[PDB]
Amino acid sequence: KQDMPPVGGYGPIDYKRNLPRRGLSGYSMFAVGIGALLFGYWSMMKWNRERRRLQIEDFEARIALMP
Amino acid sequence: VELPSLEDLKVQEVKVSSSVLKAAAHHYGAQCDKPNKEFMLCRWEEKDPRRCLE
Repeated sequence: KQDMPPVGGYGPIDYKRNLPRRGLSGYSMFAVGIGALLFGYWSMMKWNRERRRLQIEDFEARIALMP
Repeated sequence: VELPSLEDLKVQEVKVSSSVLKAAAHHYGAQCDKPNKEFMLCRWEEKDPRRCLE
C-alpha cells in the first residue's frame, strides 16, 4: 500500500529559452566611444604644449651659458 | 707653428659643481652681455682661437 504517486505539488520548470538583458544597443553605443576618445585628445595640447614650454626652458639654460 | 706660453694660464677657474652651475643659469648671462657676445665674434666670425685668448 506504500507506493509513490503524490497527490499534488508540481511546477513545472520551463522549457523556455530567453534572457534578453540588453544592454544599451542601437546608436547608444559608438557614442560613449567617440566622446571619450576626443576627451583623451582634449587632454593633449594642455600637456604636450605645456611640456613644449618647458622644453624651450630646458634649452634656455644651455644657450645662456657657454660663452 | 707657435703656441703661447704657460703664462696667461692658471687663472681663477670657477670651481663649482654642475648642478649649482645650472642652478642660477638664467640670471647669469642675462645682465653681463659685454664680453660674451664680443667673445663670440672673436670665435665665430674670426677662427683660430689663438689670436683669441684674452
